[PDB]
Amino acid sequence: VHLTPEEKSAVTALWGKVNVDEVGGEALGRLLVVYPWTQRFFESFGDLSTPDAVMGNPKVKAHGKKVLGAFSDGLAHLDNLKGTFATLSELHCDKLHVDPENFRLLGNVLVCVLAHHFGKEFTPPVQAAYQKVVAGVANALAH
Amino acid sequence: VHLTPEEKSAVTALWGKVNVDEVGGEALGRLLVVYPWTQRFFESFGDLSTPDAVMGNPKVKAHGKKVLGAFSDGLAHLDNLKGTFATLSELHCDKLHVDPENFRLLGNVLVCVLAHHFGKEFTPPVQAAYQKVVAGVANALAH
Amino acid sequence: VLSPADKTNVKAAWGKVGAHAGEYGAEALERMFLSFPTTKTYFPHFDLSHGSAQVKGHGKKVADALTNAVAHVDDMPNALSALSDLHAHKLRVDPVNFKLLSHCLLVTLAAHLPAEFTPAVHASLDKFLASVSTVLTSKY
Amino acid sequence: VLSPADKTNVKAAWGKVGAHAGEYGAEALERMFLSFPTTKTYFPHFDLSHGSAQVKGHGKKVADALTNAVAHVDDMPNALSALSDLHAHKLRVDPVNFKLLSHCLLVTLAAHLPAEFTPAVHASLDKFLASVSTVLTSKY
Ligand code: HEM
Ligand code: HEM
Ligand code: HEM
Ligand code: HEM
Repeated sequence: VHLTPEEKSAVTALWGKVNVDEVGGEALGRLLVVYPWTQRFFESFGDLSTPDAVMGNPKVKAHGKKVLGAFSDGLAHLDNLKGTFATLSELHCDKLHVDPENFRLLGNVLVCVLAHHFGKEFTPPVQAAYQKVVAGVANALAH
Repeated sequence: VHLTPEEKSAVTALWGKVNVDEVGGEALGRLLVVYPWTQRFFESFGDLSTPDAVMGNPKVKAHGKKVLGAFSDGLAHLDNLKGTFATLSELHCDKLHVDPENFRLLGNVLVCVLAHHFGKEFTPPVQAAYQKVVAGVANALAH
Repeated sequence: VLSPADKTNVKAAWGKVGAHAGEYGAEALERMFLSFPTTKTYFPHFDLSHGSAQVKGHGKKVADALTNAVAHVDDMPNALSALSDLHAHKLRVDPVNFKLLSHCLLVTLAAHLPAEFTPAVHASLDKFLASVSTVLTSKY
Repeated sequence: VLSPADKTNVKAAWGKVGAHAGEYGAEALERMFLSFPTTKTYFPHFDLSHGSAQVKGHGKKVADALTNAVAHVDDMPNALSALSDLHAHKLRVDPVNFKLLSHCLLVTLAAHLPAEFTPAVHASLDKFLASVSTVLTSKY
């Protein structure tokens, strides 16, 4: 992903204050709530009927922690996203059969979560930089 | 795009019988008719109101001939597709501002045109091989 | 939001399809399975080989669903309510797969009705299948 | 198709937005222009810089249309017919741009209403914006 030095500095600075446990679980739960067809993949997690049940699922929170850890790993290697997300791409394509559009949906949900968490600190330039990082992670995973 | 020898032979054999002038204009006109928002890029071609006027447009026919020539050039280089469509990708992304979904829409319209022109000879295996080639051309252009 | 002219076009095209609708539905499903293998994950108990009786029966069911949708084009949302609940609430099908099946149906129609597949009929059938995919995707 | 629960959620969220609708719409337009370059091409006669009065007025118009849609959720196709004709017939806007504008509106709402943006309200607003987009992308 090509980013300006200011864009990369802003992305790193915003990711500095991201709480790893809270941000990932909330993004995954909001994905499962807003796009209900995504629960097909996570049926093994457990009760996902109501939004309050989705947001209060320890398995969902733990998987969100894992997903956001992968996002952080991709952030630390922004110049080699395709090589960073190769094993995960194979896992999601060959074994899970997740459609590539769902990666873009999850990235957009994560951007909304970041905006909800940071408020006015999530300026439009920061949103643009994070949109590009999210698209790069999604294109790397869809490979 | 990775193809089996059987798929590559079938694709080449079916493309050897394609009439370049008719197939390209048909695909472009059907794109303009089915997806009318694509006429924003061709508003300089003249009259595009009626479908009968769209399919009877010499400028549309010539542009479809050029597009199918590019498709054939990509077909001859199925291992070098990103390199062949670098100049076209730059042209479509920087000066024309074409969304990548339109490339896949045009590829599907071309597949429908091939099925219409070849009838029973367009077997499901041939369709699958051509779908993969069309997806690779769209991905190469979207870069 | 279909026009009267496109409604007439769709009705005429499906009437020309006629009794071959079940075979066309089975061929469309076979094309979808062959060109988009991720769609096969919705049929883990099915035999998806060529000429399969299970795929033939499912294609017949899909074809009769499309036929009654054409016969009730004005009232699709309640003509396909049971199907919409099964597709969205029970099966949980991605709308991308609905787009793929609509494309494969269009390819089958093009291959089997060369004369009928004018650009106007193509656009009418494309938007009719888009409307059908809309009703099945919507969840209530 | 919306339900009474998410309809109430949408009405409450937009009422909490209140008099800041024009500011929110201008901010959403700026976010869309910055995040996506292709959307700007539709405004070649505009001044698309930060703090632009033209973008501010356009955001005011967009927010007024959204407020009308919120007040007229049950008759959206008949309430947004002029906008549908403008965007589809005359401007010829790609539906992907409608999706991007909906996303940027959601981001602005999340950034400005932390407490109001629960997951249920997020889903309700996503469905409402999707309904508006499909109304505006329909060709009569
Ligand atoms: C940018 C987007 C995504 C990233 C970075 C990501 C990352 C990950 C990671 C790190 C794992 C853990 C793998 C392991 O522990 O071995 C995983 C597994 C998984 N992912 Fe994703 N993921 C993304 C999108 C999605 C989406 C959108 C879905 C479904 C709609 C999905 C479905 C799954 C499933 C079902 C698993 C396995 C969980 C289990 O078996 O319990 N992923 N992904
Ligand atoms: C998907 C595969 C496509 C291929 C292989 C392709 C190929 C080409 C080629 C070879 C040219 C060169 C014409 C020239 O240099 O004068 C061209 C130009 C152009 N393309 Fe495409 N194209 C594709 C998709 C699209 C789509 C989907 C659109 C619009 C929705 C589009 C819009 C245009 C326009 C507006 C021009 C310039 C026409 C002119 O200046 O007269 N292209 N394309
Ligand atoms: C696009 C138009 C579609 C139509 C008209 C349609 C119609 C039908 C019909 C009539 C049935 C039989 C239900 C019953 O007899 O109770 C059915 C079942 C089913 N459909 Fe669809 N369908 C469509 C799209 C799809 C797509 C795109 C998929 C998957 C990619 C899908 C997956 C299924 C599955 C898994 C079943 C259950 C069959 C079984 O478990 O034996 N459908 N559909
Ligand atoms: C929920 C989505 C949208 C709403 C509620 C909306 C609403 C409006 C309104 C109220 C106007 C004023 C009409 C006029 O001043 O003549 C307008 C005009 C316009 N819209 Fe939208 N719009 C939406 C989406 C979009 C998108 C996504 C784009 C482009 C990416 C777009 C492009 C335009 C353009 C170019 C104009 C003409 C502005 C002018 O002539 O000064 N619209 N829209």
